[PDB]
Amino acid sequence: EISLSAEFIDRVKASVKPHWGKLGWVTYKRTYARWLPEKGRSENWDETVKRVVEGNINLDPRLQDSPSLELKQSLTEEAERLYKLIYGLGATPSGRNLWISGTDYQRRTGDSLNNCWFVAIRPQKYGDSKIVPSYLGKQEKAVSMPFSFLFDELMKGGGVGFSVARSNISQIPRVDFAIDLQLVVDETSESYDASVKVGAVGKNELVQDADSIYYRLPDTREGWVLANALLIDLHFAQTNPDRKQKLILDLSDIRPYGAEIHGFGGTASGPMPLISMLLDVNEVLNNKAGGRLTAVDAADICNLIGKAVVAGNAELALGSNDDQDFISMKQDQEKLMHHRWASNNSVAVDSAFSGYQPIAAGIRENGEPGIVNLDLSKNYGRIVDGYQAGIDGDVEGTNPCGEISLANGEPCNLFEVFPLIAEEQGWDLQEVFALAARYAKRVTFSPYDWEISREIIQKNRRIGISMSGIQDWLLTRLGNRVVTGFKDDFDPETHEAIKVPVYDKRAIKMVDQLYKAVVKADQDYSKTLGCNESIKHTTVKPSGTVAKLAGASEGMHFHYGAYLIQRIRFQDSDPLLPALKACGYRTEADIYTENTTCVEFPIKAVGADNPNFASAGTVSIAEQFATQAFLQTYWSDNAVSCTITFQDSEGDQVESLLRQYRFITKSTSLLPYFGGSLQQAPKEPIDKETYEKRSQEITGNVEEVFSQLNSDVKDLE
Repeated sequence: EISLSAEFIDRVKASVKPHWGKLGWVTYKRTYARWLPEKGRSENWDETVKRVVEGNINLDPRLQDSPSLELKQSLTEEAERLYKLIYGLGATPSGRNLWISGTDYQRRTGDSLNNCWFVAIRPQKYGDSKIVPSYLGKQEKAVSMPFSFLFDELMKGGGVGFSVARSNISQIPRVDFAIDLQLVVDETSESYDASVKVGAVGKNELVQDADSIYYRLPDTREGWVLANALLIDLHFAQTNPDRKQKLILDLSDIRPYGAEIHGFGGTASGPMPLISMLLDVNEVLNNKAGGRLTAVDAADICNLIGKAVVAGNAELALGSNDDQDFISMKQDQEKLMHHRWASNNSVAVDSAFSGYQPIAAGIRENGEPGIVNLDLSKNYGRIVDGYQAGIDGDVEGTNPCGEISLANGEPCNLFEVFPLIAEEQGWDLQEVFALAARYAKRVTFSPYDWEISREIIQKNRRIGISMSGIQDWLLTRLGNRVVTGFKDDFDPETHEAIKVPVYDKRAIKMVDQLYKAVVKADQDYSKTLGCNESIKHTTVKPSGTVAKLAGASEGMHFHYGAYLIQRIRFQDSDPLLPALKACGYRTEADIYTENTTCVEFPIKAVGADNPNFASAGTVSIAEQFATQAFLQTYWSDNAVSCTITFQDSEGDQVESLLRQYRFITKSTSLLPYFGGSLQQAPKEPIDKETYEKRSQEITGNVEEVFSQLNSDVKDLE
């Protein structure tokens, strides 16, 4: 087993200073630092990175076949470089990886290293997977399969994109039987009352007869999935020969709310959310008994499921562009508040499509729907590499953030690099992206629970090396924004006069070399391992949380402002508050949430004093489209995630721009530049003078003060 020595760590810590953003360390402490029962304290940065790096390196498949002494030392040195890179924050894996990589939970939980997936909502076989209904054969198709997949990955903390295109919904058979459902929660359970409140009946009130179908739920994630799978499959004759229409699900064993759970810092929700979900999911199905399920019904069930996972504390529905019922489903206020908020909805289009008029109207109202061009996604890598028939022919959708082109049951597999920071930390970018590629490649050899995922991954070995802090990197290195201006031109088909962007040709070369570096890295590593080369390699994700660790601009997004006071909200009991107060940070009771404290962090954006500096509120919608297009053309062979924000005075341009880029954009997400005016803004803009004054008030090092207090005060955490 490859590992890093204490001697090496201390050396890195001695020469490498983590490039924390003004909110970085704090964000790390309350987000990725796991609790150490042995030591009675949460992890320190160096420790987290150690287990993350070790957890990834030990995935290399060669280490499974009597690894040679040379092999193990080479991997050890690669791990040491990896540790130095991540520790310095010049690059990092996904937030999920930072939280679970190298942990006991990870090693005992399949799919634990991937945070997003895609699945088509059409009857499918469960195949030889960890979860398989008892009443189902392996190769036997079931209506519940896609829902079970989504339910499972969602409970494992991931996000799931799914397709309810008309083509899939039509594959779902007529709802043959309206099922009578009773949810039992024994009077003895510590969740009895609470459950009765949501519709469950005591063991006494239970009305049973010999013909009823009965299932005792094991107090496990699988128990939850199988119970919803049973409920669904009983509505269809194909998976219910006995025509039994009496189901009794017993959730007396489900652990109560607050109960300790494996794989999360949080606790259990109790069976209550599961009860409601099963009851509501049954209604949607019963309400169509003898009829047919629509995309709205299919999406509602997925939404109800997502809602049950969120519980009392992550989806993307992709449908047909002509399905008006689906497109309008989230506008129903009552149902939006009850569960349709669970997913963000988009429609599938192709380059031939031009019906953007109604789509634009929707977008100008609520920012929905989003768009996914399956045509371009299946026939293109980077747009510059031109049309390539079926290069990604198995693509059927994308993940919730929409940066990865995905096939049915396929997961996202990301790694984020911050070009500006890596360079400032003395790294050669070409080498950074190569380490990135290999990290991702290894994740593809981790344990996966679903057969369909194993197969597709074996064939694709897809990786998604993301580039973040893009605006900081370009403004600094170029002195201006990738889009230097616009020149006149005409639409390639309609000859319509339009404004095309002029890109800084310097940017093309720098991103192109990095792309080729990831491809070379993947080609060589694929040879060494003897597996398939990654079908795709790059993308852009606006990973907010991780970008905060390093204080980098998120994905390709622009900064909210040059100089700002950023407010971070903490529970009044949070261990970090005394340390922050001791360091000079200004605090105030939060007016939007009870028992919460706001802490003010003065922040200066890179290039704040550059006349080419652009704040998100001032960047034209036309320029945002051009910027996304640039990255999709010369960098990402997957997609480009970014929220294009516009002022109402720009709404007249939404339909026009969507049409203009119909031959380049794989997916689009627009949102009316809201804001209005918040009395206690999470991001308040200030002038340079105010920023300097405020930052001078902070003369204490929170990381050091926290450790000191933690030491002098017992049970601070």
